[PDB]
Amino acid sequence: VVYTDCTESGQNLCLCEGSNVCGQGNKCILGSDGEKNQCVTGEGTPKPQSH
Repeated sequence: VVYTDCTESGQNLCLCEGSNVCGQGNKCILGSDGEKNQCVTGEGTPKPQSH
């Protein structure tokens, strides 16, 4: 499937490290401070179809 980037931090199932999806049980922190998209383990909300 083709996925899209994350719009908020603490979301999963979205592109984060490039075309690599932030897999389930991991969530993407959108940088808040010139930082880049960072997918880390934990848990997060699934990105809804359009915000």
